[PDB]
Amino acid sequence: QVQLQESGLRLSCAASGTIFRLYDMGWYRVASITSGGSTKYGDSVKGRFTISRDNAKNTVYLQMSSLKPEDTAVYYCNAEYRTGIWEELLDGWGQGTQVTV
Amino acid sequence: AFLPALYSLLFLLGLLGNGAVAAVLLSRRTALSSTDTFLLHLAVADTLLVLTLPLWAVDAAVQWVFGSGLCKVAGALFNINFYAGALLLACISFDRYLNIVHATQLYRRGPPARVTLTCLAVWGLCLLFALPDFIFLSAHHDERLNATHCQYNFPQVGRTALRVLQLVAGFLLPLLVMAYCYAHILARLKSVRLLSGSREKDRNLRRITRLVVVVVVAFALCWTPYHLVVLVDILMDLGALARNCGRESRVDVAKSVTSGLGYMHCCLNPLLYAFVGVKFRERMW
Ligand SMILES: CCCCCCCC/C=C/CCCCCCCC(=O)OC[C@H](COP(=O)(O)OCC[N+](C)(C)C)OC(=O)CCCCCCC/C=C/CCCCCCCC
Ligand SMILES: CCOc1ccc(-n2c([C@@H](C)N(Cc3cccnc3)C(=O)Cc3ccc(OC(F)(F)F)cc3)nc3ncccc3c2=O)cc1
Ligand SMILES: CCCCCCCCCCCCCC(=O)OC[C@@H](O)COP(=O)(O)OCC[N+](C)(C)C
Ligand SMILES: CC(C)CCC[C@@H](C)[C@H]1CC[C@H]2[C@@H]3CC=C4C[C@@H](O)CC[C@]4(C)[C@H]3CC[C@]12C
Repeated sequence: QVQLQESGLRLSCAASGTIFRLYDMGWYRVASITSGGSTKYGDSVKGRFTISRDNAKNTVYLQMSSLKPEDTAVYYCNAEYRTGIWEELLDGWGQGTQVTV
Repeated sequence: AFLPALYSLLFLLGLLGNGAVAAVLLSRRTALSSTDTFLLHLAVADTLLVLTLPLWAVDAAVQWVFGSGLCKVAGALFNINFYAGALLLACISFDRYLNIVHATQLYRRGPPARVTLTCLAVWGLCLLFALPDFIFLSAHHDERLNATHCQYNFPQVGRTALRVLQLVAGFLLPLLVMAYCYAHILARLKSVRLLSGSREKDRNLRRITRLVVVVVVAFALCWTPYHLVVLVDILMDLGALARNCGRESRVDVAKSVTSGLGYMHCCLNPLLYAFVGVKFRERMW
């Protein structure tokens, strides 16, 4: 299979292995960016956060500003990928990250 | 006596394989899919061709003591095999192209009569390309060769026309349809997050397309060299390149070997179907 290693106040999630293509990425506890660049957020988020994707290096980023105590949780990165042109689309999770304030 | 032994071995292997495939396919009748019907018709054509191998095994040792109707039938079957294979493969490729690209299903929501009548149409259109073989191909008896080999009688002027017809139609037209359909399938399949609207149907469609493309590749690889040799013969007859005996004694053995490959494909098909399609053996035994 393939791996998904996260980072530590900027979140960077990377993927490596035998991947034919990456399709979707995002963060969970809320923010998901597709392969074409379209970004989606929750209905309760009025542009507080921002998500950017770097398809060349297969990395997804999450920018967080004006942090609040209610955001103290554990965040996991998710990705969708296909290991071959004739194979099935399947998704994998990451280990997770801990935010300590 | 190597050739009779080889012909008998191929006859046995092809008969067993194609009989097993046809029996397991007809076991679950009235529930086949379009690809299943097309593959069944390919199996029927292959077993119908390989059913003539003992005649050539006898001809390899003793002369052609069979008459003339058998000769006409054998030649017609040899031509019909590679006509029907190409045309049915083109039909299945067009079906796959439509399903992948336009998200339209002709043989699924429509009656099974829709694919039954196109199979009948391709069978008739293949018979109407081998009618000239029925008109010709009598059993001869030449001097310096005390034998009754099978050959052609019609004038050399008509040989070029028939060869051009066979080559042009049954090689170029299916090849163009193949190239267009498969280029579009690859373009619309290498960049799409999810075909159809779910995931199980997506992977099923990918698997079926893989099986179809491997079958098409096997058929093309087995049958292309004979058409190249016929093309070389056509060009050397017109005058593009010389008719030197050193260029004829070579195309003779080339024709022999390429026809042998075309015969071997008829027994190569079912084991390829079983090995790649592991699920086929699961429902077989
Ligand atoms: C440019 C297109 C615009 C319209 C073109 C109009 C016609 C142009 C004339 C074509 C000449 C150029 C040929 C290349 C064109 C690109 C399309 C292509 O390249 O396609 C064509 C191939 C070959 O045509 P044909 O063999 O049907 O000849 C038919 C002969 N007759 C009838 C005896 C069977 O058709 C195939 O199916 C190839 C499929 C395999 C290649 C992709 C494989 C992708 C997956 C990789 C691994 C797959 C593993 C399983 C496959 C087994 C190992 C390969
Ligand atoms: C495995 C079976 O292989 C065959 C079977 C039949 C023929 N076949 C032949 C035989 C006699 N034919 C000549 C020929 C004519 C037109 C097209 N192809 C071949 C051969 O070269 C036989 C042969 C096969 C393999 C050989 O290997 C080698 F290694 F020994 F070289 C040698 C000879 N005649 C025909 N006539 C009229 C109509 C149909 C045929 C018809 O089909 C050719 C192949
Ligand atoms: C309902 C009446 C359909 C009768 C059959 C129509 C023609 C079928 C034979 C055409 C063969 C032409 C050679 C070739 O390579 O064809 C490649 C494609 O055109 C094959 O088309 P098909 O999928 O058989 O066409 C489907 C016909 N429909 C659309 C009327 C259902
Ligand atoms: C020169 C001659 C021998 C060429 C072949 C002619 C005969 C044998 C062919 C032509 C039409 C063919 C039929 C066309 C369609 C079908 C329906 C299919 O579900 C089973 C096979 C079956 C029933 C075929 C059997 C073989 C057949 C009858």
